[PDB]
This record gives sequence, C-alpha cells and structure tokens, in this order.
Amino acid sequence: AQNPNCNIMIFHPTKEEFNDFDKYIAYMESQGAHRAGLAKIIPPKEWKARETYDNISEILIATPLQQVASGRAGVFTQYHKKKKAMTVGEYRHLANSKKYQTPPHQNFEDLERKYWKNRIYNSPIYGADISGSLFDENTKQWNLGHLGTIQDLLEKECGVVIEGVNTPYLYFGMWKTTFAWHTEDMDLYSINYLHLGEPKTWYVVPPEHGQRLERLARELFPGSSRGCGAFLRHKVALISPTVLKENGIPFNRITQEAGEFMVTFPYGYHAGFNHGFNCAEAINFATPRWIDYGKMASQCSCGEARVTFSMDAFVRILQPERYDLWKRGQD
Ligand SMILES: O=C(O)CNC(=O)C(=O)O
Ligand SMILES: [Mg+2]
Ligand code: NI
Ligand SMILES: [Zn+2]
Repeated sequence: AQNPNCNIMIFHPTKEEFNDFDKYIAYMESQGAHRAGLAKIIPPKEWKARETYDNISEILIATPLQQVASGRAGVFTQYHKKKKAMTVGEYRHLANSKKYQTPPHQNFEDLERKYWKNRIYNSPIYGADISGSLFDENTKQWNLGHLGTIQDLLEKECGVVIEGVNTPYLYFGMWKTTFAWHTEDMDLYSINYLHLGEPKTWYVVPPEHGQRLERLARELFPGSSRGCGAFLRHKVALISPTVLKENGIPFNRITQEAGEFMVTFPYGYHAGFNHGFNCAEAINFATPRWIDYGKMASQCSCGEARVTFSMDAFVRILQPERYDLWKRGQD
C-alpha cells in the first residue's frame, strides 16, 4: 500500500497534468495521498487564478463572525457572534489594526506556539461562507467555480437525478481566525485555494483513524457529546496538537501559502488557523470513491449543525433510513 505512514503529500503537477481535474485527483490517490486526509497541490508556474486582486475591496461580508472561545488553552469550544456588515476593505484594515494584527514572530513554529498559547484570550473576526468566486472566468484549469457538481457525480454513479447546486465560498481570515475539527458535510472532499495574503495552518487526522479523534472528543467535550452523537458536525471544538500527542492521536500538520491548493479527502478530520489577513476560496466535490463514505457519514439530528439545501437529497438518496430523523433536525 502507498503512503502507509499517512504523511501529507505535496504535488507539483505540470501544466499538462493540470488539465484534467478528476484524473489528477485519481492520480494523487494512486500514490496514497488520501491516507493522510489532506494533500497540497502546487500549481504549475504557468498558471494564474486571476490577473490581479486589485479590485476586491468592495466585496461585502454581510455577516462577519467574531469567534469567542471557552475552555482551556488546548481544549476549547468557540461560538460565533454576529457582527455588522463590512466590506473587504474595512475588514482588511481591521485585520491589520493593532488589536488584531499578527504579532512579531521568528517563524511558523513560533507563530504556532503563540496561537495555541494565546488563542483563547482573544476573539478574532472571520468573514466566512460568503457565496462567490475570485477565479477569472477565463481560468480554465482548477477553477473552483467550474468543477463537475456533486449532483452530476451522484447521477453518473447511481442513476438518479436530484435537485440542488454546489457553488464556491470565499473565506476572509485574520490572525487567530480558526476552523474547528470537522469532516465535510456527508464526508465529501473539499478543495481550498488560498488566493492572497498570509498563510493558513492545517491539522489533519488520517481517515483510517478518524474514530480515535471522535472518541477523544467525546472524552474532552462530555456535555456536547451527550447532546449530539455527531457534535463535531457543529464545528465548534478545538484540540491542540499537544493534547492530540498526549492522547496518542495520529495526525499531521502543514502550512498552506498563497497560490497553493489544499484537498481534504473523505472523512479526513481537519482544523486550523489563519496567520493574518487572507482570502481563501473553497468548495466541496465528489468522486466515485466518495459514494461509500457518503453512505456511512454520521449526521447531526440535534438541530445545531443546520446545513445547505443541497444536502437533503444526499441524505434522502444515500441514507434513506436516517432521512426522517435528520430532516426533523433541519425542521
Ligand atoms: O479555510 C477555512 O477556514 C476552512 N476550510 C476548510 O475546512 C476546507 O476547505 O475544507
Ligand atoms: Mg471589489
Ligand atoms: Ni473543511
Ligand atoms: Zn448535533
């Protein structure tokens, strides 16, 4: 078996290899990339997402979210407090203010230490889940707005026609903005492009050991776990690398920089944080190999997780037994 230690693999496709998205994802999996739960893809030097970012200030972040932490430094939950709308221009100025700017640091390792030591004592503001794309319509390769849809994949594999669409989202980050431990909805894949700005650090647990993470999480968040069998679906729990090592949870870390793609694989739990002002674009996708994961994916039916319109049909087709109970949590 390829990649038996489940290391995060980094790929450098040629412009010729960057032409066919599906084929390249299959190639990465033939090399064992999926075993890590996350891969990095460096685009060919010839490729560009768009010509410039000079005109992005006017995007509206309708609902900025302040991420407020409770708990201890290495084991905490965060909730999202809604703030008033601001433009990307205003957000970028806020990110760079003294209150919110990245602190002086020697290197990524020093910044990681400061994140985990001080994250809980501050509340950064995240512009998350904004529908839209920054890929130029004439960018033809790995354009996250022009991938084959999940609904077409499900139709090709299973012969059923369903409603729904699947479009990209933009994320505007600042120092300490955090993504909690999670898999994708229905354990889909994700692809994330860091368009501009400061890096994003990622932690990931190999899919083959996801249940060990979930067991630790049940122990670390005992109330949350009582309230919902799939409470990691709430996307609120953080667990530091130090705590993961103490508990023998296998994981890996890697830092994404601007111009780089990350791909998360089905049932790869991931979490991370942003180093400073940045903008990422992401979307979920499927391949034939996802279908079995989608069929076995855990679901939140407590009401907290509350997901897109498109997810209904995935549950309806792939998890018909779970559909009634799950939809009762959506209504
Ligand atoms: O960029 C972020 O904040 C979160 N991204 C992801 O969880 C992803 O692309 O799968
Ligand atoms: Mg603009
Ligand atoms: Ni994700
Ligand atoms: Zn729940």
